[PDB]
Amino acid sequence: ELDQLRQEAEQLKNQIRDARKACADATLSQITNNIDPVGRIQMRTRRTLRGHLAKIYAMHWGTDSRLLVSASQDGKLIIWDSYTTNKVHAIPLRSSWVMTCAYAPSGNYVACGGLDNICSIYNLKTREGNVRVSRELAGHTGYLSCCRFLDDNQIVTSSGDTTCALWDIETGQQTTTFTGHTGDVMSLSLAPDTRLFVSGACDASAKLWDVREGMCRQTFTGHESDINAICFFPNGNAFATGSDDATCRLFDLRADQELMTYSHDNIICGITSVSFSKSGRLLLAGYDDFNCNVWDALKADRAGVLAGHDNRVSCLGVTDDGMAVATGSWDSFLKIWN
Amino acid sequence: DQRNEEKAQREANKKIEKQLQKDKQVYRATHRLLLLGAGESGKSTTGIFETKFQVDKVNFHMFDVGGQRDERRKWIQCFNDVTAIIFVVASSQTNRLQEALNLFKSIWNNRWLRTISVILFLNKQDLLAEKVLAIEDYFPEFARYTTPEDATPEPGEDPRVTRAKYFIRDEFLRISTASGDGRHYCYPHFTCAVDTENIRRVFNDCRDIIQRMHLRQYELL
Amino acid sequence: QVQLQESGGGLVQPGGSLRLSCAASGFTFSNYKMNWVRQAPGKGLEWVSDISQSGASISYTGSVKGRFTISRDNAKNTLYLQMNSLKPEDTAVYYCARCPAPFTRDCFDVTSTTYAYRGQGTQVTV
Amino acid sequence: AVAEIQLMHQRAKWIQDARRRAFLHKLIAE
Amino acid sequence: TASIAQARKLVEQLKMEANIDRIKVSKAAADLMAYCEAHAKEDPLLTPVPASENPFR
Amino acid sequence: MTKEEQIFLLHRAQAQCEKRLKRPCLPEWDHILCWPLGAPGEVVAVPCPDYIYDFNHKGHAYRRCDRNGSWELTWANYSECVKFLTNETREREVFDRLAMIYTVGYSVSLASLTVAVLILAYFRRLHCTRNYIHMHLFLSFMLRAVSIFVKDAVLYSGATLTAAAGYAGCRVAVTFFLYFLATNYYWILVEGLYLHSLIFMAFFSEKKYLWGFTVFGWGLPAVFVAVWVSVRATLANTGCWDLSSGNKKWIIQVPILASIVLNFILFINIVRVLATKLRETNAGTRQQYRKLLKSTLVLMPLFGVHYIVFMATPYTEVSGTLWQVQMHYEMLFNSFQGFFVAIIYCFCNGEVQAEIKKSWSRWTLALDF
Ligand SMILES: CC(C)CCC[C@@H](C)[C@H]1CC[C@H]2[C@@H]3CC=C4C[C@@H](O)CC[C@]4(C)[C@H]3CC[C@]12C
Ligand SMILES: CC(C)CCC[C@@H](C)[C@H]1CC[C@H]2[C@@H]3CC=C4C[C@@H](O)CC[C@]4(C)[C@H]3CC[C@]12C
Ligand SMILES: CC(C)CCC[C@@H](C)[C@H]1CC[C@H]2[C@@H]3CC=C4C[C@@H](O)CC[C@]4(C)[C@H]3CC[C@]12C
Repeated sequence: ELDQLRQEAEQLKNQIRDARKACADATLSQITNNIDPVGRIQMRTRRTLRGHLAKIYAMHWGTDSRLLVSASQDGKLIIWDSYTTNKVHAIPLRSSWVMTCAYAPSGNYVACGGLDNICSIYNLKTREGNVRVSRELAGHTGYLSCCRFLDDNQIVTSSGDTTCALWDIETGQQTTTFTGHTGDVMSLSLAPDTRLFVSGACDASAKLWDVREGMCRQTFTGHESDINAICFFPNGNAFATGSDDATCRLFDLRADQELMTYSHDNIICGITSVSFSKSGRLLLAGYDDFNCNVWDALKADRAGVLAGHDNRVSCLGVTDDGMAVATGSWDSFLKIWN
Repeated sequence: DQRNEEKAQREANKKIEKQLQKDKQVYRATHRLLLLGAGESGKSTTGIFETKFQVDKVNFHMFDVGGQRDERRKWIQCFNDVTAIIFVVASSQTNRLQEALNLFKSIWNNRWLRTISVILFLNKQDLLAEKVLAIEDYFPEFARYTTPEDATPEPGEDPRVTRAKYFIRDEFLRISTASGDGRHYCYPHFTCAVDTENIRRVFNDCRDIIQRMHLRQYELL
Repeated sequence: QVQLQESGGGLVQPGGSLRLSCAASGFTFSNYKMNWVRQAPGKGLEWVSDISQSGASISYTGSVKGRFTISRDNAKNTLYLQMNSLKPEDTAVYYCARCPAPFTRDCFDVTSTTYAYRGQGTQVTV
Repeated sequence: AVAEIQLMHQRAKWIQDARRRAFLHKLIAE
Repeated sequence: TASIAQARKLVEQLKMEANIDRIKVSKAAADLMAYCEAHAKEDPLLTPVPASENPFR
Repeated sequence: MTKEEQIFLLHRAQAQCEKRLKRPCLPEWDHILCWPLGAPGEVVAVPCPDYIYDFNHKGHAYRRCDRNGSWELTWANYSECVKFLTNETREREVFDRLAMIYTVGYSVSLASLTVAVLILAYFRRLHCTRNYIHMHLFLSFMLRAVSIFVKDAVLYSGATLTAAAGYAGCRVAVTFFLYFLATNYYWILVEGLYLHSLIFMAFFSEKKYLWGFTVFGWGLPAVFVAVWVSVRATLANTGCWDLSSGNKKWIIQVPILASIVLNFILFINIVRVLATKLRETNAGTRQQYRKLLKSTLVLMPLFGVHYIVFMATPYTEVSGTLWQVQMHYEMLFNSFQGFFVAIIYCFCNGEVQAEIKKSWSRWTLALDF
């Protein structure tokens, strides 16, 4: 029973590989020979936000490019005003450990998750004038690794029990479930139209999910180790992944394979966060060796380096209008590069 | 209007600063312990459990890892800021001791856990006494081993059981002395199935860890 | 795509000798520390032996220490295990396992809950 | 005692002898 | 029969993944160049912006 | 200073000789001696005066009054009186070496302790309570150095070269001299207490200890200095405050002496536990002995262990074996202590070196054209 299914699976995998090799007419690094270089991008630190006590783990820019939410391990969740460097809200969390935080597109809700397996959604309206738990979701059995707001009432979550979930905040129930991975699922990224999304797990595969249907469409296995970072290209038809193998890879949703690989011989450190720029020409990758490399996303060359941090870069965020880039690391500082 | 907002946000900033200057004071004072142990082992003596207590007007938070997944390589990197990792193993089916050896090896060699100290408890010392009449099979090096001249045995203990104790200890010590001695240390202890001195032990080692950390700052150790 | 293909095995008599191979395809074999894990019938996964990237540092489980010989071939990308002085108690399913991260010393590959970086396994019976 | 303070007092005691020295033999001065 | 059900689900998943539309790499990789070209000027990181417009200076 | 009292005594002596006034040579006062009834044609021998400590009292001054009641054509023999100025001038040569070596030491310890405070203040991630107390130490070394140079200038002007300006200048100079000197020994006591508190308490309040140590460091010496100034300005208040009076000199000596024995006890207490910490890593040799040796050598300049070798000695003779041995030894180590606590702790620190290397690497990367 198992032999006729395993051999069939091997045949189907070989068919997919041969289809990919059949469609491989050329590479991105051949048709981009006559492209002007991006020069030396020398970015400057404009601000330095200093409020957190423990290491900063995750951050997320708001849709207005004004406010940002930062989550530390000390149990505090701080909302920063990027212009005036004023702390707007400080929220004490019930648990100490936080792994994810998300800022709603409308700015009404802030969600946070960690090892506690409970996703706390905070309402920022507060006509009383104090933050309060709107509703807490407890339907996971591992640890909550990443969450993102589709809109005010829907939130996608990623857990460490090999499954992803979609919640309804008003009811507090799971709308559906996503069961395709065979390892811990690290992070996910939503398309601008909120129609499709990708999920990167610790089995070196990336799954393309249909939000409305509840099934996966594509599986991309181009990596050698666990995929930590994943970020959609601004048009929603490509995405770049950052694994522990120290190489970045750029995948496509229509070519159904990798387009380009980013590697340097003097870099043997793991990748913790990636993010495209507004236009998509620059790709910012925060590495384990205490700096952020600015990769040319169409030439595979280093535009520059952001060596401002004194400890492991944990999170990297780019504004929706591309005006600034904020990076958070384990030295408890937020560096905003111009 | 433009002035009122730029005064209100200054006052909001100052109030949040005052709150963080009382919470920074609390956070730096309290020490943190990670209670990592096997399921077989007696770890009793949502996802995560928490114990909050105090000894000699010093606060201790101890964190019990509950219903997690067996893949530790991701979530353990959140624990590189605790003051000590307490590691409890039950002496004895498979070779659970070999799994404990491999886990301790992985903890020790880990890059992000080089600045964290490990407190070590050897549990089920009574079961070892019960095993003297029924071990040697899974270890070919127990025969070529002598009992320490510098470790005193408590009264009423079969010397073979003390030999097994010190052998197991030295199996953990060879791992701990294999690399990275300078940065962090390993503190092995003994414990019964029912014992009460354990908390005093942990206290008298946590002080030692903090003292050695300050002496590392002044480049003395 | 990281894929591992165990080779060799079969029914052998106690006191015999047998060799295994592990075809490592789809990754940079030279930069990964690897090891052998086994599953005894009705028991959990137990560590057998390992080998570092360069091949200098080698260690074995006590019960099989000095009886097995692990060797990696970075030229052809294959892991080679020699087993002499076989015992009736050494029957198990063998897994060629890879450590998840490059250029490191620590590994976490004893997870029975569908650990992705190990081969399908081979049967050894005595 | 403190060496610099001790030195100050010894030096001060030594220095305070210009009246008797200048008054008794003005010939070297003149 | 749980493991063979899981194996069947994996086989059916591979069948779903195989039967998809695949666009040529040279074609799809030109759309990305068209996008990066079209949205070149609006980027504030590629082109440094004078301090009168950039609110961080 | 003393010279005015000397003149006053001479004036008083003149008055005393005049009252006695109210064929022999008549008595007269010649601004030095009051002469008795002289014998005509015979020498009159009057003993060398008994109110000068540094003159040989025993000798006699010969002066012959002639037969006409006049002084011999004025003759006087002062050979016997002046028997110790030669020994004085010879002892003067010895003092210049010592006067030069502390200038050299406090030049080197001035130069080498500006780079340290520049690095510590400039860098952001080297800011800590530990590196605040180290900065207060280094700035106390700097204030000591400049309080030596200021004192040296008034000593120079006094030696080689108006008067009342010199006096008040001297009083301000000596006050700031034995204030900045006092604060240095209390700040090494502060570092003694801080390192003794970290080990033996395991928790500490940064703000409470910071403000407590800052006040104990700077404020408390000013009370002692103030009391000394007021007492000296109450009883004597004449000349400079250089000459000793009596027991009053102990008013600032004794609270400083009892900050060096205590600080030494803290030293030996801390070392004992280091023997334990090494021993407890043996069970868990020559290497340990070498590490203890190294720890001792990098902990003896900080707490000033060498001070106890000659801290308690009663005041000896101006010239002698013990005095010169003591003063040379003390001036050498007191001078080079600054440079030693600079090199051992600031330059050789691992984190400082790491920061400098990273900053240098950034500078090199920035210079890429
Ligand atoms: C300029 C002349 C008159 C000499 C003045 C000497 C005294 C008054 C000066 C010199 C060095 C100064 C100190 C230098 C540094 C500090 C640390 C600061 O956080 C509090 C003030 C404090 C403690 C200063 C107080 C005043 C001070 C002690
Ligand atoms: C004794 C006479 C001659 C000189 C007196 C100088 C006095 C006025 C000066 C010199 C050094 C000064 C101190 C230097 C440092 C501090 C620490 C600060 O946080 C509070 C003020 C305080 C405590 C100052 C008080 C005033 C002070 C003591
Ligand atoms: C550890 C520190 C605080 C101890 C300080 C002790 C001080 C305050 C005490 C102890 C002995 C005291 C001295 C004892 C005798 C005399 C002689 C008298 O004619 C003037 C006062 C004077 C000189 C006293 C001044 C104050 C004094 C020096």
